[PDB]
Amino acid sequence: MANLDRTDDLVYLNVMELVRAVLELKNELSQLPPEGYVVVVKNVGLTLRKLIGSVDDLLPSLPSSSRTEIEGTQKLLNKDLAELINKMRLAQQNAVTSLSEEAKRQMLTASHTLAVDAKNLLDAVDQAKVLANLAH
Amino acid sequence: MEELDALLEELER
Amino acid sequence: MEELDALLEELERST
Repeated sequence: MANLDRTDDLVYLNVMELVRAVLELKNELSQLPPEGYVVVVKNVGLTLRKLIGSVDDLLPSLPSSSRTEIEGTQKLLNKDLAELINKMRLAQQNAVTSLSEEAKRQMLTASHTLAVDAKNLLDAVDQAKVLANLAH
Repeated sequence: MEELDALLEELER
Repeated sequence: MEELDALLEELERST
C-alpha cells in the first residue's frame, strides 16, 4: 500500500473542502429555514467549482488517455450538483407540507452522492498521476 | 466549467 | 489520503 504525498496536492485539498461542505450541509439541514437552503447548496456548488478548476489546471500535464475517465467523473459531478439543486427546489416548495422531511432527506442523499463521486474523481486523478509516474 | 457555471447561475435566481 | 478517509468516515456516520 502506497499513499501519495499530499503536501501541495490541490485536488486532494479541494476534495476535502468539498466533503467538509457536504458534512456541514448534512449536520445543519435540521436547524435551517426554507431560505437557508440555497446557502448551504451554494457553498457546495462553490467548492465544487474550485475542485473542478484545479483538476482542469492539472489535466494537460498527465497523459492524454487518462483524460477520458477523468472528464467522465467531472460530468458525473455536474449531474450530481444538478440533482442536489432539484432536491433543494422540492424542499423549498414542500416547506410547510408533510413532505418536508422526505425532501430534506433526499437533499442529504444527493449531497452524499456528490461527496462520494468527488472521491471517485480523486481516485481517477491519483491513478493517472501514478500511471504516468512509471511511464518514462 | 461551462455547464457547472450555468448551474451556479440557475442557483442565483 | 489519511485526513480525507477520516472525513469520508464521518460522512458515513452522518448517514
